[PDB]
Amino acid sequence: AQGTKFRISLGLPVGAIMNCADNSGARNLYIIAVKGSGSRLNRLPAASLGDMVMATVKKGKPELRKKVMPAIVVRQAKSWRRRDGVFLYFEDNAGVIANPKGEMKGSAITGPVGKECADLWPRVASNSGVVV
Amino acid sequence: MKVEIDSFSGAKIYPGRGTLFVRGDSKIFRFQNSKSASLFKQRKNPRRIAWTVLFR
Amino acid sequence: MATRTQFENSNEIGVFSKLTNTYCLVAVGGSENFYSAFEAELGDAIPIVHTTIAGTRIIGRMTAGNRRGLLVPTQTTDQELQHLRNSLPDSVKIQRVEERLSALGNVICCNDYVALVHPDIDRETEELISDVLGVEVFRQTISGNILVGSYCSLSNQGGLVHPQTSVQDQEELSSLLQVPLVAGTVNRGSSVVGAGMVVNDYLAVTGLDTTAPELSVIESIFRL
RNA sequence: ACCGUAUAGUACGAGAGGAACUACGGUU
Repeated sequence: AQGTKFRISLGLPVGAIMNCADNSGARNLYIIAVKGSGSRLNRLPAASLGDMVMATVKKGKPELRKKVMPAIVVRQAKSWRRRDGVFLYFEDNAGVIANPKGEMKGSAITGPVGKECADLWPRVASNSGVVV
Repeated sequence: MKVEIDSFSGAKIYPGRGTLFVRGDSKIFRFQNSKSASLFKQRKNPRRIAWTVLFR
Repeated sequence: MATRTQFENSNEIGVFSKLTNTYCLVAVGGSENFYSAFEAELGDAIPIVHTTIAGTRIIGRMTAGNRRGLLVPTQTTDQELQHLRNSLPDSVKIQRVEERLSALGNVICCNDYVALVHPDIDRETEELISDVLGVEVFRQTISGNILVGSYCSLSNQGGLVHPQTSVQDQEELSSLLQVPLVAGTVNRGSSVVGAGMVVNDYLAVTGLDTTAPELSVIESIFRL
């Protein structure tokens, strides 16, 4: 994919449970696999910010529940390295559901997004309030 | 921009270092060092602290 | 006229560029095919300023502005600001704005006469916008979306809004913005017309995937 | 060992689609 432009240590593995950053109706997501990156650590597949991941909906509205959908990791607890050298870490781990095409709706994110991510998925960026 | 001032104490920050805090509403706080950040986390205000340049 | 291009393989031109009647901002790391899309029809007419905003290259979503002024997030570095002041004409005011609803480009939608803002914006900020852009500001929602700058492409000639916007809102918005408005899509079905294309009174740049019908509506409503 | 950019929306192709040499940035 396009260079993220920052160094990332994958915070999440398959099976990790994470917050769903949007108003799709899905509260929490389970990461099944990492698709838009490829399985990076492969034996225990790992995903981090900027990766596109396949997920299943653990918690949310019944319509959403158990749906298998694609998503993008917006934030993670484990730190990142900026070119400048500063490391950035977030409060929690979260992802936003995205479509097959690669769009968000792109109601809002709520919350800030990494510039690295916005660059990779412009449409998602096109709906971010702030990008850090 | 060429010169950087600590958004906390007010002292100059040596270039190539310091940390930047992201507010989430995209506000920015540039901290010269951990001590300042620690105080801020404390929820103290720099004006209150005598040692700070801002206060003095 | 109206042209098509891509930033890398992205059709969302509005995300990586900002176009007004007096200036054009483009992301710093674009390709020749992307830059040419503007250089080829703007020529030596108006300044084409390469830039980053807050260190990012999604300058189209990170800023908002028109011929008179440009609004940039607080996190805009002094280096980027100095570079902007130097490149853009003196008649345009560059002001930092402190709002956290979303990226400036999604919260604000404007032309040289009117501007729509996120409906939850505070009064102080709404006055600042009106002041710097020297425009009339109105809190609005396009087809329910609060991210007005993301669901509305506007020039002084016409405008394009979310494809589901009712005819009643279209009629009211036309009156409010003083330009013909039509619900439509860009880049083959996208309803995010605000991020999918950039446009001013004489040129419209959209993504390579914009269909024939979609490009027809564009050069027709923006009168190109 | 891989991804990305320039090459290039080019060669090739009715069209859909869609390379390379080389030079770069980065990841694992």
